Amino acid sequence: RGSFVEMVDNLRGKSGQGYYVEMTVGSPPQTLNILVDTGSSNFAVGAAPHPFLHRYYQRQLSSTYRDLRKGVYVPYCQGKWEGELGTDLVSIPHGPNVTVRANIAAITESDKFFINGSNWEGILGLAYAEIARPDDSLEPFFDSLVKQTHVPNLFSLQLCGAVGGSMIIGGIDHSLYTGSLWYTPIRREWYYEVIIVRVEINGQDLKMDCKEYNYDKSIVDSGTTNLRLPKKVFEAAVKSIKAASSTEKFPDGFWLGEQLVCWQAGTTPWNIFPVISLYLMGEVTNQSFRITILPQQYLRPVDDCYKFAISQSSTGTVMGAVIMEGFYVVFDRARKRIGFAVSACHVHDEFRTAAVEGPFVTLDMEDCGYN
Ligand SMILES: O=C(NCCCS)[C@@H]1CN(Cc2ccc(F)cc2)CCN1
Repeated sequence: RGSFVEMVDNLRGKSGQGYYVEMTVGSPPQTLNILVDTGSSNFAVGAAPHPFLHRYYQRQLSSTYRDLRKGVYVPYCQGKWEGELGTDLVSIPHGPNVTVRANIAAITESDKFFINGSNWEGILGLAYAEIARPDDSLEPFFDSLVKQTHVPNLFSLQLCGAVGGSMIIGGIDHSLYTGSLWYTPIRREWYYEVIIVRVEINGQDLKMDCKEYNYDKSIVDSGTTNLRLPKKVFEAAVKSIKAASSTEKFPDGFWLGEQLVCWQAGTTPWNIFPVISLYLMGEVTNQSFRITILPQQYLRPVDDCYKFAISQSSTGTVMGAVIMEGFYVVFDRARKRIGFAVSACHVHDEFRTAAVEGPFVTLDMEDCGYN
């Protein structure tokens, strides 16, 4: 019921390279840094000596390894990872005090997957069984843990920008947030699908159809760095963000994310940039709430230099790290909902803060969902 002091501050990482938790697999225990991904469902770790890996999973040294003798080929964004399915004992050192037998994909070959210089050697798919590869019978890591232990079906994430954060498996830690929690319901249990009902740029309605905001789907994805928006939605968003930041003019390639914009030390004009507010469907009927991010969230540090961290998506809305770095996100799996509250560690200036406010009266919210 709080406070979960052991789990606090268990996530590490670098800007735009994902957040990883320390895990052990097999016996004797092999320590491996594993990226936290709520956009996938597969637990997959490096098993072959790839150039970018400092270390990997050695199946011959585990006396609790079991081969399933089944191959799997999984595509990611620009590349793909190909591996062999099996099972072993898994634990999280800075997590709950338990050990579980779980399905592990031993990554034997990968094309454009492992990031150079990054400290993680694997991926922890925390989404539901439906999108798990090869199919919906390969039980995802989190589902095993709940079934094999007394750990409640719930986990929360707090990603702090500049990089580190907290993954709390089993409960809600109060030291990690301020104000109140507002819950948007999960529509379907595959990705963590949510419904956006309205979008504002400095309190300026985009006047778009709410179904366009969720075109294909709207998901909360810890794996994804940037904030991703459908082609039509991305167009209007950049237009308004360009409109609000009129005072200074930026090269035309900056808005696509290809270019780098810089200012003198400290003198970063945060006030020139607008705030983005995403209204999400409430639990009550005809009720919603808005979540608000600052430029400190969508301008990613790389003189101080930043890259416009909002990109276009042909796969739907992806509320990635950019959105998540401003809040304390509770994935309340057992109650089919996702909670939002202002992050205690989120980056801000003296004059503006990230916000979560409600309730707001909104009609015809079901129509925002896509089929
Ligand atoms: O998701 C991203 N952006 C969308 C790219 C267009 S498909 C990546 C995330 N990446 C870390 C990572 C890498 C592998 C992974 F399985 C999960 C997360 C850092 C760079 N951006």
